[PDB]
Amino acid sequence: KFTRSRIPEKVFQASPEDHEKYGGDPQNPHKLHIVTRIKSTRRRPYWEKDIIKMLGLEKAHTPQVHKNIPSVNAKLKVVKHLIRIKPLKLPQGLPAEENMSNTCLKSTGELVVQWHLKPV
Amino acid sequence: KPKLRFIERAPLVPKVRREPKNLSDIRGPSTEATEFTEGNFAILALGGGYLHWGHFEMMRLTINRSMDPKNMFAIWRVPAPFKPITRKSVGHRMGGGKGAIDHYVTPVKAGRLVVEMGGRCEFEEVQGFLDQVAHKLPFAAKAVSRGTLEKMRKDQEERERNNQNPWTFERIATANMLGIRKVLSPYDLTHKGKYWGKFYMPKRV
Amino acid sequence: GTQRVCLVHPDVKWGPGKSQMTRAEWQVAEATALVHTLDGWSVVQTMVVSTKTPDRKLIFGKGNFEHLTEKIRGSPDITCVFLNVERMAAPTKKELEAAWGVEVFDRFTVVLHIFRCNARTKEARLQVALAEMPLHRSNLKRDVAHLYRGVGSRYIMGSGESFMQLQQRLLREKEAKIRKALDRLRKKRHLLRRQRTRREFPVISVVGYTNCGKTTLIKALTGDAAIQPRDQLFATLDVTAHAGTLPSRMTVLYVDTIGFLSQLPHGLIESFSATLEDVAHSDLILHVRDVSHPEAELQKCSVLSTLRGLQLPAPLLDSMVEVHNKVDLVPGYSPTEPNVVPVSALRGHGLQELKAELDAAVLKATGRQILTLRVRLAGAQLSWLYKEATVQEVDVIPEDGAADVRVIISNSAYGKFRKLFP
Amino acid sequence: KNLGGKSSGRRQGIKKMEGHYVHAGNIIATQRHFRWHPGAHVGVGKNKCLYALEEGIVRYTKEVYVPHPRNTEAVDLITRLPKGAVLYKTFVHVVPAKPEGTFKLVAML
RNA sequence: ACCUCGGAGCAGAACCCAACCUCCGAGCAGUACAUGCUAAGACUUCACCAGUCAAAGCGAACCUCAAUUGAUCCAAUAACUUGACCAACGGAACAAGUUACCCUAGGGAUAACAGCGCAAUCCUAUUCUAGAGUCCAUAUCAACAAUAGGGUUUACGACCUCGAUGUUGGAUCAGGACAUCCCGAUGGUGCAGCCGCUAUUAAAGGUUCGUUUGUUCAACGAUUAAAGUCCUACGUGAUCUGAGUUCAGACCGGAGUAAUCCAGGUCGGUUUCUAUCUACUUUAAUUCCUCCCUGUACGAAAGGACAAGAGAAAUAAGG
RNA sequence: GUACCGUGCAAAGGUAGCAUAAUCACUUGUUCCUUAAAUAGGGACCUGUAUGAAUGGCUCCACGAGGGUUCAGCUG
RNA sequence: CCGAGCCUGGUGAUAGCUGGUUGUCCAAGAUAGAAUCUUAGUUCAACUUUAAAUUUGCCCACAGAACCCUCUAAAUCCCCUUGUAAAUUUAACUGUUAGUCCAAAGAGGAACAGCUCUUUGGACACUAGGAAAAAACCUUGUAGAGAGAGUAAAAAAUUUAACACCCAUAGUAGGCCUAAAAGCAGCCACCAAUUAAGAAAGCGUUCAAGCUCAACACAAAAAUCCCAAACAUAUA
Ligand SMILES: Nc1nc2c(ncn2[C@@H]2O[C@H](COP(=O)(O)OP(=O)(O)OP(=O)(O)O)[C@@H](O)[C@H]2O)c(=O)[nH]1
Ligand SMILES: Nc1nc2c(ncn2[C@@H]2O[C@H](COP(=O)(O)OP(=O)(O)OP(=O)(O)O)[C@@H](O)[C@H]2O)c(=O)[nH]1
Ligand SMILES: [Mg+2]
Ligand SMILES: [Mg+2]
Ligand SMILES: [Mg+2]
Ligand SMILES: [Mg+2]
Ligand SMILES: [Mg+2]
Ligand SMILES: [Mg+2]
Ligand SMILES: [Mg+2]
Ligand SMILES: [Mg+2]
Ligand SMILES: [Mg+2]
Ligand SMILES: [Mg+2]
Ligand SMILES: [Mg+2]
Ligand SMILES: [Mg+2]
Ligand SMILES: [Mg+2]
Ligand SMILES: [Mg+2]
Ligand SMILES: [Mg+2]
Ligand SMILES: [Mg+2]
Ligand SMILES: [Mg+2]
Ligand SMILES: [Mg+2]
Ligand SMILES: [Mg+2]
Ligand SMILES: [Mg+2]
Ligand SMILES: [Mg+2]
Ligand SMILES: [Mg+2]
Ligand SMILES: [Mg+2]
Ligand SMILES: [Mg+2]
Repeated sequence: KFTRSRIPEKVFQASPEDHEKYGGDPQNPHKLHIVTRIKSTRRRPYWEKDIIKMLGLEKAHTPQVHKNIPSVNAKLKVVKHLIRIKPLKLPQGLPAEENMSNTCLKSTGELVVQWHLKPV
Repeated sequence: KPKLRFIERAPLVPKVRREPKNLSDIRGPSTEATEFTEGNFAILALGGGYLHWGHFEMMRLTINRSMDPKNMFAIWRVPAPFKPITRKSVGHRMGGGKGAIDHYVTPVKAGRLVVEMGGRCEFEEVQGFLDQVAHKLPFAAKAVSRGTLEKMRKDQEERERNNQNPWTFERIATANMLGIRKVLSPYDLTHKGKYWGKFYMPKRV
Repeated sequence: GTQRVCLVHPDVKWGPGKSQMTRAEWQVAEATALVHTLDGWSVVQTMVVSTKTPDRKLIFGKGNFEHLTEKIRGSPDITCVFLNVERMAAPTKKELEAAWGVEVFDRFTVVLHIFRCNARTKEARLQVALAEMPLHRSNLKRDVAHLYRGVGSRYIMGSGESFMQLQQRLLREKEAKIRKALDRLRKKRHLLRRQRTRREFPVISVVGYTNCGKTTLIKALTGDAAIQPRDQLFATLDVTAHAGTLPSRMTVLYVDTIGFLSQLPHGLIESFSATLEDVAHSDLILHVRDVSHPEAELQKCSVLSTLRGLQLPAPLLDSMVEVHNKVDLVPGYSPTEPNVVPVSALRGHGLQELKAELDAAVLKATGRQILTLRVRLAGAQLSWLYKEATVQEVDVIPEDGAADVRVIISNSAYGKFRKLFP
Repeated sequence: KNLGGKSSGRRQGIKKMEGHYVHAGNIIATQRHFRWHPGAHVGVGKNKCLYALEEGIVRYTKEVYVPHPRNTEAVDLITRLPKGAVLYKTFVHVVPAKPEGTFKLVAML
């Protein structure tokens, strides 16, 4: 019978080669995930549909910010084959109330807090 | 008694209760009779299948005729047919209950030894008729010595180690990447894609 | 298939079918051996039933038939009934099968089963299909109401092929195809013998009842260790030719054939066709009789009846050398009738006398002439004679350059010699 | 030839898993054989069903099995057990939550 | 055959799971007479009905068992209580056959013809190298088995069609495949010749007339170079015939009390359509035999050829 | 038991006659005639445990748009 | 137009059966089973709809859920957090309870079926793109206009069988066996010499004789007519 899949824990234990490849240090892990649904929930189990709805990824190619905490990670593990997960990067730090209206999420995963739309 | 022993058509005490055709006994790798015991050569089953009394007679007659009793000895590594297969009367419509026991078979899984030979002989002396028997067997089979079996196992291990493909069936199935477990079977998590029904793909890594 | 058989033997009392020569115990022992031959089943029950009208449809009388069906239905362990009645007619088989609830086999069907199960030949398979063509009442052990009304009723003004019309068409087609295939196999068997006939090998057919020791006698005569006689009935399935040497230094083929059986339609058994045609084309016939067997007279009568029904040539019927085998079993035996060779196949007692006797028989039958012939040396006349004719003796005249060779030569070979080396 | 076997499932098993608050009288688990044995504050019905004798939290534990000396079959099993061997069974306990009661000032005589 | 209930697998681990699936069982028995009365809280056979467990309390002492059963109404009884193998077991209070003399409503939800799936059956080809073949596996075959292909049979499935897809055999006309019966070429032979057998290639052309039988087929008679195997809605009934063939009549044998029936026989028994559309309507030949070769090659004889040449025909097409 | 010698049972054990029948199947029963050839027709059978006697059985004269077979002639 | 006339009337007989059931627009909406003279239907469940009350609903951390059975699966139940916004209850109802394929665990059949029957999941009975046409496979779904743009799935690859050359004396024709059977018909021994050779690994001989080996040297075929056209090389 087709059932929910239990991913072995060793799958989510990064190696030094993976760290070098993906540019993420095991120490000081990133705080937030940018998650984009890149796959349809159609032809997938109702539990995956429900997990996608819970994560708020109903619209495809629409980035959503989530906490990098074990429970959210468990949900993302459940629906990992339908989503792209990247680390949210804050080159200028967290946006402040002053610049809250000038933010933009660049394709690189960086949430720049100044968006002038002018050449550098 | 070096010559191969006679095998009865059915167990002396016939089974009375019909039992289901659990094809899992043919499916997957063999976990029994996988290693040599009191012999140096054998017929290895590279696939799953049921051996009938006809197959047993073929093996016995061919091996007995082609062997040298004073220098070679043979022994069965598969039990006599015990699993009952039932057939309905010809032209019967579906339904009306399970059919009566027709024949007895013995299941064989891929990677099992069917007959094992030994004695004061080398491979080339036996490989001929062993290969004849293997080719006439109902499943893919190969005449294999201890050395050749170890060589093929080591070659499989070497291919698994040195394969340049970043992606392996084992990895993808275990991680459920792409959600392929929707298409795969729970048995595939252990078969690692090397087995498909009763067929064993040896080139598969 | 692990069957259980009830051996029902109709003991015919008075009238046709009354066997003066043999006894019911002997016949049932023969039937038991027959069924044991098949390796699949054995006799679980045996019943000898007196009958005074063996020719009627039910064989037995009303009371005896009711009594038999009572036991057959009461005992569940039986899977089939073997009726030691030679051949059953189709109506008799149908009635008995319907009454008794199980398949009923006669001697003819049992022998066909022996051939199919033991000698898995296409001849045997086709013969079994041919005999099995009559097929009705599939569900035995119960009479099934059917109500075949309204099947294939007229659509506008007519109907298509109805049942019992399709059955007839299939029956005719199957009979035709089986007969055609059997004819093809017969032609191939005939083809196998062309080279032997052209080489004009003297061919001798060893015939006799089953277990008389035909195979053992041929083994003793030829000296071939590969030949493996067996105590089983109908052990020598299939016909095979073996070469042997006679005291006259002649090479002769012994045709090991299938042993004959009492109360059996040999002409109608297809597997027997090879044996029958080989004895027909045989130059000499060797009739082997097991005098030790109590039923020797009945066995001889059955074999002789089969040979007579073959319509073989009168000279072939005549000069048929009779050999009494298994003489060692009888402590002291004396052949009262003349021209019979008493031999012991296992112990090889009278084999030399038999060899001389049928050597004379072959010389008479094949038409070969024994003569002394003068051949010039270095001509290769001598080598040609060595190849094409048996050479009893050679005496070379050193001075003349010729040799007198005592040779047994056929007419064909003699003519070839005269033309090739005038 | 094969008749019967049409009986439906008994719907037996555990009705209250561990950590479940259970009131007095609630059936914890229904079983045909003694799968789970009664623990503290758990009673057994005639049909081997386990019911909570107190109001509390259900806990499943593994405890040594010491049958009553008059349970002849179990005593024979023990007598045949090798020395050093101890039987264990799964027991269901109800850890009472509320106290039996409180002493309240009713009258200031 | 089964219909209700229970246990075990299928259904390995909370629960639940079908089958004319595999196996076991039940329609009680025993002991007790508090096997009394009450009452929280729970379980529940996926509804309900029904069925389960039970703290505390009163009153006392100091139930076993998997199933082991049945509602309402209604009867019997003063009452307490009792009542159906109502087993078609959620149970009509009490009712069988037969229909072709049949009828209506539907169903392609469901059978017969046909198609379609499948290939058990059927047919074909290879591999195996035991065994036949005097010797010799492979001239020709071939057991135990293995691997493939085909979609001619009998089935099995029930997917289109029951506000109709007319369905045996024959006539007529035939289109196609080649797995070739004849004619052509070719390799092998257990090919001396003549006959043959086997295999490769070849579908241009051809592949008979009769007796009985409705026969397709079969047998037989006479031929032929041969009288091929199939597919085409088992080709073709808006082109034809209806002899068979479970409509209405009737007889015989059999079954039944009878009506009536029997894949039993037999005698008889209504064959519609004026063409709207598509499509179509004038597109270098084969074979046999006679003579001769020739009584030659070949062959011991028996018998007996090719090739070359000459002449005759037969059919088919066109006039 | 070896047709006749005894026995069981029944109400009586199918008699005369005819018989491959318009008569379950086997069936194209087996033979002879008929034909070059016949699953047709006619004559026969130790021919029916599913023939058979006013549920009428056999024979037979005439008769029949009844059902088969056939000589000769005739003819698209 | 007689299995029992015709007309009128009861009569608008009844039909779980077939057919039909007429304006616009939006929204929610495909779910287990039980019983039934019942499986062409219905009632109750389940699902679904509407409105209302309330508070937890889903996902799910440890801990926990059996021996029989020696091993024994994918999983499941329970479940705080967490991400989410739904759930339960109350009131009123209908309609669906004649179903297909695909993946997986199985059962029956023949480890046949576009076969049948259960279970988990998906899709279809709704849109669109793709796999040629295409209900069920893959991509993708929430709706409009645009003569903008980035993408999803998405195009089959394979071509395959040569092979040695030379040389062979030998005690002897190893014994027995046989008419002779001499490496070579059968059994036993099966050595040994020559630089180098098994009393011979195969043919052949009536038996011999003669010829070789080891040893010296040196894949597939069917019926109306194949079926896009083609292309090996200009920078992913
Ligand atoms: N005492 C003795 N027994 C013999 C003799 N000949 C044969 N036998 C036995 O009878 C058996 C007959 O077997 P075969 O010779 O194969 O039989 P067959 O004569 O071919 O007959 P079928 O097996 O019917 O073909 C032998 O195997 C021995 O058991 C003999 O001369 N004496
Ligand atoms: N509970 C119950 N009611 C019954 C039983 N027998 C009869 N009845 C009642 O009577 C009905 C059956 O009527 P019948 O079949 O005539 O009964 P009967 O006993 O055979 O005969 P009568 O006494 O003549 O009515 C049932 O439906 C009940 O109303 C029984 O055993 N149990
Ligand atoms: Mg009708
Ligand atoms: Mg059960
Ligand atoms: Mg409930
Ligand atoms: Mg009921
Ligand atoms: Mg009538
Ligand atoms: Mg109608
Ligand atoms: Mg059909
Ligand atoms: Mg249908
Ligand atoms: Mg269906
Ligand atoms: Mg229409
Ligand atoms: Mg061809
Ligand atoms: Mg057909
Ligand atoms: Mg007609
Ligand atoms: Mg009548
Ligand atoms: Mg008629
Ligand atoms: Mg008329
Ligand atoms: Mg017409
Ligand atoms: Mg017209
Ligand atoms: Mg006529
Ligand atoms: Mg009228
Ligand atoms: Mg109405
Ligand atoms: Mg909507
Ligand atoms: Mg959109
Ligand atoms: Mg050499």
